[PDB]
Amino acid sequence: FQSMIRDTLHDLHRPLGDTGLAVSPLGLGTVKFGRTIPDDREAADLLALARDLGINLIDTAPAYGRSEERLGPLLRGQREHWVIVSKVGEEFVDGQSVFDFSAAHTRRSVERSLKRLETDRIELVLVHSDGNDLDILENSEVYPTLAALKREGLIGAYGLSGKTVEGGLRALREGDCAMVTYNLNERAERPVIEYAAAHAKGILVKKALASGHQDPVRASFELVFDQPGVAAAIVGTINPLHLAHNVAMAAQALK
Amino acid sequence: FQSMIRDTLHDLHRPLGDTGLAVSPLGLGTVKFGRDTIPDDREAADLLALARDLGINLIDTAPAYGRSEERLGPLLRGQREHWVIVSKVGEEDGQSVFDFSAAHTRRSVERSLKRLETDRIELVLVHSDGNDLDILENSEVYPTLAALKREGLIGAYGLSGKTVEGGLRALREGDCAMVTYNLNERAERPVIEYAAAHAKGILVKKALASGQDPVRASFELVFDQPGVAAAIVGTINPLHLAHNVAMAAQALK
Repeated sequence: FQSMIRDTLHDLHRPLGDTGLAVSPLGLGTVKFGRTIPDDREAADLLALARDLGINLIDTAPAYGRSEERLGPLLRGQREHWVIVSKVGEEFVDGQSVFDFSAAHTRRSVERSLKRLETDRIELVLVHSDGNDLDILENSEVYPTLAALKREGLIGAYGLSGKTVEGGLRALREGDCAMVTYNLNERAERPVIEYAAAHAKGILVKKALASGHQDPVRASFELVFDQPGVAAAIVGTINPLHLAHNVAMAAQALK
Repeated sequence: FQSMIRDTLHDLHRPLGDTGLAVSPLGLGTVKFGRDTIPDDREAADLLALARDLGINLIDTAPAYGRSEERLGPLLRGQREHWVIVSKVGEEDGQSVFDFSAAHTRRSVERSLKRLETDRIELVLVHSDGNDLDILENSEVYPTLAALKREGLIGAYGLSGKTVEGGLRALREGDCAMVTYNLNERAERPVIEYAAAHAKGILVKKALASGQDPVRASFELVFDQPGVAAAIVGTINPLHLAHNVAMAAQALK
């Protein structure tokens, strides 16, 4: 019948730095769950297929519309399978993104994220930067507040979803992990990956698949997984066929 | 969740010139079924079953593709009526051998019908060594195929050529030309243009061979020519087949 899903990631799980979390080399991104948007049916099916494809990493944020809110119900009965990544600091209110890196808001957001996800703890929470990484990590209350929340047991680990190489490097000094951009067009954040590789620190790659130039997805994954520092790449696709394909190419790139 | 076969070709069938045959814009190629790694009888039946549910009804084979022909007979039992079958005459231990005699033409087609367990083949193309024009002019093959068409053993005939001059001749008396057309090789464009002007069949071979998806770019080029009825794809990986079909649907919007 239909075993088009021959190639999976079950035997390619890798540790995410020194956090003690093991993750599939691909993670499911759920921006498009909240932003055309999947039907609750389509979303449950995408999770179900991701699971059977060997994925156990899922990425979300307060800023991704209702992604968080929707995931709680959708993950009922299976939460234990998933390493959840979420974020603090970006909010998307009327028209536009809004940023707040106060301790009050950090604590309020993570409480709300736990509530929305119907769970007592989130594996990884990343600072959701406006671009000004270094200033946020130095002169705001967010990073020490995340540190407290880690001690309190509400989060498993913390880090930065940055845009700058200097920010990514600071995040790794005290924090556990950096989510960095790395693709065929944009390789400026390579040093952050190299540093992480040297000091047992977590790297998640975002935007692995964008381009301007023999499958493009395979070429992208070859570039990304040539860096030893990378634990997983987050992919944004909601098309189940493209997801199965993405997974196939990732398995081929890792041989 | 197994409706990842969301994009199909069911509503994109097109006529193959004036033959009265309607064909999916992609045809399945079965060289790897008999190998000029080879699919298990299981893997082969699954590829056909998936092709069908993807909206494909066109299949391409040849005596020269090892045992492709011989295997297809059994594999198509119970579904032959679904398929428009294309086969070939003229090409045959280590190497090629070519014979365009009437005796061999007639002997090959009889054997193809026997192997495929069927009383007729929709399209039989001359399998050229490259010397298209000389074969079409100074050999017995094309008039023999014409006779076999009258006799009802084949539905249509044509050339799987390599030269623009040969493709043009094939279309003067015959029904259809299978031509190479891809991002690197566009010399046979005139044959496609001529066919477009005179209600004649064009099948494209080697659509996917190259040097923002590459498959989509290839299909965009190919289906921008109004003359083209179908492109034959060589893949045996079911996921690549589903993907190929998706890209073809997108290229045809």
